[PDB]
Amino acid sequence: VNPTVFFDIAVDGEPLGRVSFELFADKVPKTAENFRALSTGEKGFGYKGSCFHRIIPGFMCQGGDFTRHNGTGGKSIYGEKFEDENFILKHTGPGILSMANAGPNTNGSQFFICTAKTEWLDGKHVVFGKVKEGMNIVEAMERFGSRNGKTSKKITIADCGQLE
Amino acid sequence: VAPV
Repeated sequence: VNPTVFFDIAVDGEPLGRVSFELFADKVPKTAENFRALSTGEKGFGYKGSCFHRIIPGFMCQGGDFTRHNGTGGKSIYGEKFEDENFILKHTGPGILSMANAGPNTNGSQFFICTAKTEWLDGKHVVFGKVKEGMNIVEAMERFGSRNGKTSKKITIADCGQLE
Repeated sequence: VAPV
């Protein structure tokens, strides 16, 4: 029942690999649906062609700013911002897919893939998914990161959509 | 860091 979405990652335009995610629509349906629809481009806007603006090795890979490409933008399928649905799920370790935000109830399109346990983010960021396949590709993307988050090479979602 |  839980949807599966895919991202085809590219490094400086060169294909790297595919990361697939299980979206926890059972536990966080509204947040899951946002990511799913943004990955399909159903609503006319979404992640295709977007980049990962901030990659910090040993922490996380952040993306989803399809409007300004630098962390200052992004929009939800429900308007500019939506509420924190719930905090049932926690940042248990690598692979966790959670929503970025600028404070309470400020979810848009920006998300992050955890490359380590981020328990300080529990209760502040909504966890809605996890990497099902291609954690190896996330690890490969992480090596283009830096301590300040700046990427050594452009990491982009060349293609994205829904599997099955 | 995880903000916007």
